Amino acid sequence: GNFTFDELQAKSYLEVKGSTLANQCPILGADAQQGLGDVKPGTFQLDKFCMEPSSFKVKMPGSKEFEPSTLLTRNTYSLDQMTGSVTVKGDGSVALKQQDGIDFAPVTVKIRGGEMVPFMFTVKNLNIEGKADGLTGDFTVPSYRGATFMDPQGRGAASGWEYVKGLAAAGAQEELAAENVKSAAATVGEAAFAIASTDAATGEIAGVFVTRQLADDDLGSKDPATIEIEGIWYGQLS
Amino acid sequence: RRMPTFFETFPVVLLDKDGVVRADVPFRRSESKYSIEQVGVSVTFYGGELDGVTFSDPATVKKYARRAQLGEIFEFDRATLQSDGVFRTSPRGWFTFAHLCF
Amino acid sequence: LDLFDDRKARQAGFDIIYEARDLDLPQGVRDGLAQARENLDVAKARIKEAEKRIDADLDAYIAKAYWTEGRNELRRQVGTLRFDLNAVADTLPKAAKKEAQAAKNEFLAAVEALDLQLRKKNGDKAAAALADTKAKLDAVIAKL
Amino acid sequence: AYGDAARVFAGNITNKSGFIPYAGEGFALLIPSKWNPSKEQDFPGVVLRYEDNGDAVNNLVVLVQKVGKNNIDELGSPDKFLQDNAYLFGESAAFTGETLSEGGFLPNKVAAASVLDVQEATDKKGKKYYKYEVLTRSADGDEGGRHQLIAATVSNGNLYLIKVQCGDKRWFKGAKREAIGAWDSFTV
Amino acid sequence: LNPMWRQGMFVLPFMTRLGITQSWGGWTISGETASNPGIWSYEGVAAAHII
Amino acid sequence: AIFRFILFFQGFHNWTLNPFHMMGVAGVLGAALLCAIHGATVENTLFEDGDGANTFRAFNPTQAEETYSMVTANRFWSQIFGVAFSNKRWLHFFMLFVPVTGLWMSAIGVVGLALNLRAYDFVSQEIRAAEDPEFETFYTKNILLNEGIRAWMAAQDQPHEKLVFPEEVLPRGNAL
Amino acid sequence: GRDQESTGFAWWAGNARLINLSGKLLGAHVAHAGLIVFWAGAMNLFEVAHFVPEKPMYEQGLILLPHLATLGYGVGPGGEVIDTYPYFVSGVLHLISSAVLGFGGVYHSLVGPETLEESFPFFGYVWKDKNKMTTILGIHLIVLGLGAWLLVWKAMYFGGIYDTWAPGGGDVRIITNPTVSPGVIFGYLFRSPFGGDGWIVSVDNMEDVIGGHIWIGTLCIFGGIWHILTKPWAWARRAFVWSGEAYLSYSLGAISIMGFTACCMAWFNTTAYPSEFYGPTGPEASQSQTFTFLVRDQRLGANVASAQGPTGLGKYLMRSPTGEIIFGGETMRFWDFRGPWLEPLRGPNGLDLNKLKNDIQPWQERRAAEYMTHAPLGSLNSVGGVATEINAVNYVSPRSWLATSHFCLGFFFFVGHLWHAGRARAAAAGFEKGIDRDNEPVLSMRPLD
Amino acid sequence: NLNGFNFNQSVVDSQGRVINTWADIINRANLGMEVMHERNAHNFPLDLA
Ligand SMILES: CCCCCCCCCCCCCCCCCC(=O)OC[C@H](CO[C@@H]1O[C@H](CO[C@H]2O[C@H](CO)[C@H](O)[C@H](O)[C@H]2O)[C@H](O)[C@H](O)[C@H]1O)OC(=O)CCCCCCCCCCCCCCCCC
Ligand code: CLA
Ligand code: CLA
Ligand SMILES: CCCCCCCCCCCCCCCC(=O)OC[C@H](COP(=O)(O)OC[C@@H](O)CO)OC(=O)CCCCCCCCCCCCCCC
Ligand SMILES: CC1=C(/C=C/C(C)=C/C=C/C(C)=C/C=C/C=C(C)/C=C/C=C(C)/C=C/C2=C(C)CCCC2(C)C)C(C)(C)CCC1
Ligand SMILES: CC1=C(/C=C/C(C)=C/C=C/C(C)=C/C=C/C=C(C)/C=C/C=C(C)/C=C/C2=C(C)CCCC2(C)C)C(C)(C)CCC1
Ligand code: OEX
Ligand SMILES: [Cl-]
Repeated sequence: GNFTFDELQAKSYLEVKGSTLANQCPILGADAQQGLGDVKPGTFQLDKFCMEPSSFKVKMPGSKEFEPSTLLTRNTYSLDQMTGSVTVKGDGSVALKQQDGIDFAPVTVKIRGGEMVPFMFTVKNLNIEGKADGLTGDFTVPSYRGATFMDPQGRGAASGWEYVKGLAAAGAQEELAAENVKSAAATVGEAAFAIASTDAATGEIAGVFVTRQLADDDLGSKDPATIEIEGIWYGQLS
Repeated sequence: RRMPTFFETFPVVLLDKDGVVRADVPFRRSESKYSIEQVGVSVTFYGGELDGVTFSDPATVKKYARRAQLGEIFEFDRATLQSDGVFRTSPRGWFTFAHLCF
Repeated sequence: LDLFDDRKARQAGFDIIYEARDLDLPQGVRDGLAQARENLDVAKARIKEAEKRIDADLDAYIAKAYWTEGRNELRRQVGTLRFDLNAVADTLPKAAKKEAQAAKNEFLAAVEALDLQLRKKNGDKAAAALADTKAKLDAVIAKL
Repeated sequence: AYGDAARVFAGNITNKSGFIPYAGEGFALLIPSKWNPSKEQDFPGVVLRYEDNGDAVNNLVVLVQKVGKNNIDELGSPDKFLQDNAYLFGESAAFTGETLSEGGFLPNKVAAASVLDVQEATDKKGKKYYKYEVLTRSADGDEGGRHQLIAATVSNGNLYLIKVQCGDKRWFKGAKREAIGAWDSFTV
Repeated sequence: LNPMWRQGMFVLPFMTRLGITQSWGGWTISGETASNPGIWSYEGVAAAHII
Repeated sequence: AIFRFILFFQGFHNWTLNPFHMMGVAGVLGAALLCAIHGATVENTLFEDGDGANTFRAFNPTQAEETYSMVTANRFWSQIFGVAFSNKRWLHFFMLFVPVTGLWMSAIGVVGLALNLRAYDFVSQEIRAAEDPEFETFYTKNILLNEGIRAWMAAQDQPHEKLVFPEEVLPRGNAL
Repeated sequence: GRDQESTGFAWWAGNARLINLSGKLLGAHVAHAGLIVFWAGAMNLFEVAHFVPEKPMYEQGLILLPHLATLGYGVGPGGEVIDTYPYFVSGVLHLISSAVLGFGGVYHSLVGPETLEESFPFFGYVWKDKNKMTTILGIHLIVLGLGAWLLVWKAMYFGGIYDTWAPGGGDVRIITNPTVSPGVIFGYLFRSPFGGDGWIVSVDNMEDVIGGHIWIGTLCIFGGIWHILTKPWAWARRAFVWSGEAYLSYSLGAISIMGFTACCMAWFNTTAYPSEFYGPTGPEASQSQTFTFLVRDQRLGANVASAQGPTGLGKYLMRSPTGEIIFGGETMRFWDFRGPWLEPLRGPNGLDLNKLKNDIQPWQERRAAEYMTHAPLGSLNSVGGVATEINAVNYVSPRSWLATSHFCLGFFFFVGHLWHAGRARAAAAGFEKGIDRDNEPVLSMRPLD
Repeated sequence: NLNGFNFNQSVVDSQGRVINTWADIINRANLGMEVMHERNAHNFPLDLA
């Protein structure tokens, strides 16, 4: 980060263009009270909610420990401009729900062995609740590829060949029955958010997040891996 | 509709006795008007190994309609010689090719 | 397929993109210049909305030092202001339209100065130019 | 031999309206002059079908179906009539699965139809008509949607229906004129 | 259970004996993850010999 | 009509992937290269047989001495390219030999293609792409292009087959 | 005239017979200038007589009229042609001046002095006299600087020039504060030619154009004065070939570079080449198509921000490789586009979701639709659309014509520069007519390995 | 984007019907190889790039 919302809005597009400052989340000023702060209990409208990751770890199927990864797709992995609702109770319990906005970004990383691991970074339909220092929840992870995506041999779920066009002699291809079927089914993930600062003067919040989800499976043709994503987040309450 | 000699791959369409299309295996399954699932086509075998056996599962019906393009459906042993699955040519073709070049 | 009721989309402006691409229609109809001249109510409403938006939003943006937002606002909805002013002033007698043209030219020079100051990021100069622009816009509106 | 001289130095074009009139069994319409006859019968009761030379997506079809009612209103409300005849836009029967990665589509749906306009009107003779205007979109985005124009009526105990299809890509490039002309000329 | 010597490697143990354990592919002869392999990896040494 | 013939040969036979056609195109392009390079080299190593800037008039067909410097041409092309001709007879025989061999190889390829003996596919690549839905090369893209060409040209190019194809069986990409 | 008997140059190379004839060369140059002015005037008259007001300028195949529109002549707010008389005036003036120039060239080429080195010493010259050539170069540099200043005066005092970025729509503005900052001027000149940077083609406001023209006028005048008062130094005498053909080759290379730059500017620029008079550019059409499809699908009740495409990247909005919010699809390569109708919806970090969800204007939508349908695609017989379309539309973009023609001209003049530089270097050395049989240079060198 | 000659639907009979030509067969082949050049890189109907 290292820039606030006002500082970001004080620039020009030609000054931000190319500097990778559009892939970052704003931080709060010195007026931000620590913890939950002085927020009046109630339900607020969430706006400008963004999450900037700071590390990716991959646990290959068959391993019990996460591993570091190297990003391959440059600065395209920040979710931003999401909108929703935030409710604060008198005790301190808070509930966060995400409705719209850019809440998904495909990401590809490489691991120690040299295997590229695509995954679908998203917090779509986020539903978390808990205290200020911890918010456990879940989200839905849509398929990496759509139903109309066609594989290199022209096989797709809702459009494409249902078999292998090249192997004409093999009438049924019972050996290839596994790869001829495509399913774009969705899955779910888990999240654990936290709140570190809050400014009731302008209705701004910030904290950290840790999420766990699954990598892609090439439309049901692979065993997905588990990926842990951690970083910071920011949002505005109004 | 039987697959002509020219085509390496041919679409699967089903015609009635008047030559009008009635069913096919669609490439774009978002909207379909002659889909086998819609029409409800079934296959029955007369004579041979599968005499008297009727298949109504759409996947099996599609699989058998795919092999009807090649002509008479047969049973092959693709394990003795590890056949890859692409058609070859006969001594007729080899002789003709070699002697034209010569 | 599955039916959806979207009959109210046309009342929301669904045919604007299809009419703008109709090569049979004249260019004035495609660009919307013919409709505004035929119906001056649209021009008057656009002028009033542009004036109100200029006042409130320019004050807010210059106060908080939002230069990009201020310039975009100056050319987002106000983008038809010159054409609307010309159309309104073309329906006036010779002397009245001459005075309106002079006032409009002065106002446009004021807006140009305000945009230059917003680009150069001078808060006090931009505020003074904005006050002058508001005065000139009020004068030209009263002239029409 | 024929003996007919060539039309040298002729300043008149035989046909320039872009439409060719057609006289059928109980109906008449103006078919676009650049469309060729087709041998496909996708819906029950097809008695006429024409498709464009350039793109086969643009086509029209006329259905004459047998019903008991002698009036179109007895088949239900225009909304109910359109709901009953929803097979005219096709069905996603071949796609059997669940998905959540479509652009602006309901879950497990790869196609949708937007009813842009409905209308009920009577001709000069005095026969009621049901006019529809739909835009069906696909998951992949074929041609940016398809425009369907439907005009249905009942005469002598039979239902007469016409559906004119035109891809959006051709629709906004100037081919909407032929489709609208064929749709508006349907007389029974 | 699948060490260097079970795969019939001849020159790789001789490279490893003198202190080369990392590769440009990200892996390490001990099963860990490579940290800045540098010029002197297995591939680097092979390329140096070719040059 | 010849353009349609060429496109048909691409769509149905994969004629671009035939080694005999590759030899033919290599021969044709090499013949053009040889023609241009020989013309330029002869014209830029001439001898000063006149006083006018128009050098076309300093020649006589019945003369004995050659009109250009073979030694200078050989040295130039030896220092520029690495190899050069030192025999005029060998030069001109090579000029004759290249396009004739290219065209003969192309003819043998077309003779082979007459019986649908086309080098159409690589079986290993097809099997790998079938087993692994992530493997893609330019060869598979060319295969898909050929399939599209065949499917969309078959109906009109061959009226005798009476192919009626519903719009939903023709292969097609997303939004295009 | 002359003949091959006393010159040695054939009829197909006959213009080389007047290399050392100053009067005839001057006559030929004056006649050619008259021809250029004649074409300008005649083409302007032809284009002004075939112009209808119901269609935009770029839809009628005009290339000279948009040049006068950008100077603020006969145009109004929004980019609508209002008056036509100034175009007629310009064409008539050009035609009559061409008549005068043609008479002068014919006189100087037919009956004028053949070699003006004895009767007119001021105008006489020798190709090998460096001082005289440098003096002539300085005089013409002063003239060009005066022309640049004349362009500058138009945008300041004589009504101004059309500004497509003016607040409240494009209109003929007056440039009061040109950018004369050395850092700004040097930034355009020494910029990379690749994407994003764009070299000098990326100039995005009229203030920079006017400031650069002030700079170039001052530089040209100062350089002309410098060359009139000086002569080439030793390091310059040691590096160049001093002959008429050599000077011609230098000029040919310079103008080939100029032609390539003009082609690129016509294809890519939007400030000096407003889309109101030239039509949309390449990227502009794709951005407009994505914008209008987003608007239409949003009107049908869809979530554009969260919509996912077949590949899983985003149907309408995706993220640029540096982080900016851009359009989705194949138009992800054109995210460097910046146009007057799209900038108001763009925030500091790219496109603004709320702005394009609640504050999209009908004029913006109309501009997007018009630039989508009039894409710069066509055929040689002027058939609009992609190569797999039908014969329905007779349209080819004015940007395509200028770009293609000027690329062809630039390449051919580069080839001409190569030819003439080689010939000049050979002829000055003295072996342009062939090798000497008596003394062949190669025979005196040691054989290679 | 200054393509070659486009003689598509050029020959038209007296009543307006289109008479095909070798150019139209070439157009059919082009349409075949156009919709399959990039199967998933397009979201909108026009390939303006
Ligand atoms: C000093 C010596 C040179 C030093 C540097 C040499 C580097 C060499 C690197 C190796 C590769 C070769 C060169 C590649 C050039 C690629 C040019 C390019 O991608 O683009 C060219 C650029 C265009 O830049 C574009 O500029 C655009 C301008 O932006 C803005 O433009 C307007 C501004 O108002 C609009 O607002 C618009 O919306 C907005 O985008 C965008 O930025 C684009 O992204 C950007 O690509 O043009 C320009 O730089 C202007 C013209 C440049 C020269 C001519 C190019 C064409 C001819 C090639 C050579 C000759 C070939 C024929 C002879 C062959 C035999 C010898
Ligand atoms: C761009 C135009 C152009 C121009 C301006 C010139 C100019 C010139 N040429 Mg070149 N030339 C050109 C193209 C051009 N040429 C081309 C394309 C070729 C290849 C065919 C040649 C080949 C060539 C040769 C072979 C020779 C020249 C020579 C000459 C020069 C002598 C003139 C003369 O003796 O002719 C006398 C000709 C005539 C009496 C005919 C008169 C017709 C007039 C000039 C027509 C213009 C009139 C116009 C319709 C009305 C204008 C009047 C006004 C009031 C409007 C002259 C400076 C000569 C030279 O080298 O001089 C030393 C010569 O030997 N030229
Ligand atoms: C019309 C075009 C023009 C032409 C053809 C010439 C031609 C010539 N110039 Mg002149 N000159 C011009 C305009 C022109 N000049 C202008 C406008 C100025 C004012 C700056 C000068 C000032 C000038 C000086 C000070 C000198 C010459 C010299 C020379 C000769 C050397 C050739 C050369 O450039 O070396 C080949 C080129 C190079 C080695 C590299 C040059 C490219 C520069 C460094 C690029 C960067 C530009 C520079 C930093 C300027 C600032 C940028 C701008 C934004 C302010 C040659 C006769 C020399 C001489 O003989 O004088 C008698 C010399 O010393 N010229
Ligand atoms: C810094 C240099 C930059 C350019 C470097 C160019 C390097 C290429 C030089 C190739 C020379 C080979 C000549 C063999 C044969 C040889 O020794 O040539 C030498 C031969 C000798 O001619 P003579 O007149 O002496 O022959 C007398 C007669 O009696 C022969 O029977 O001259 C030629 O035929 C010239 C034609 C060269 C034709 C080149 C063919 C193209 C190369 C193929 C590239 C394949 C690449 C595969 C990569 C996987
Ligand atoms: C020397 C020479 C040459 C050349 C020449 C030349 C290049 C010339 C030019 C010339 C020129 C360049 C001329 C011009 C002229 C012009 C004129 C004579 C004009 C006139 C005009 C008028 C008469 C107008 C009228 C009008 C008006 C006023 C208004 C509107 C209408 C009108 C248009 C009617 C040659 C090649 C043969 C070769 C040999 C030598
Ligand atoms: C107006 C304007 C502007 C401005 C501009 C300017 C100011 C420019 C300048 C320019 C310049 C200032 C240029 C320059 C150039 C140069 C060159 C291009 C050079 C070249 C050289 C050469 C080629 C050389 C060679 C050689 C060598 C190397 C060696 C020895 C020999 C010789 C000498 C030959 C701007 C953009 C702002 C904006 C728009 C408008
Ligand atoms: O990348 Mn290679 O190909 Ca020239 O078009 Mn648009 O982009 Mn894609 O599609 Mn078609
Ligand atoms: Cl796209």
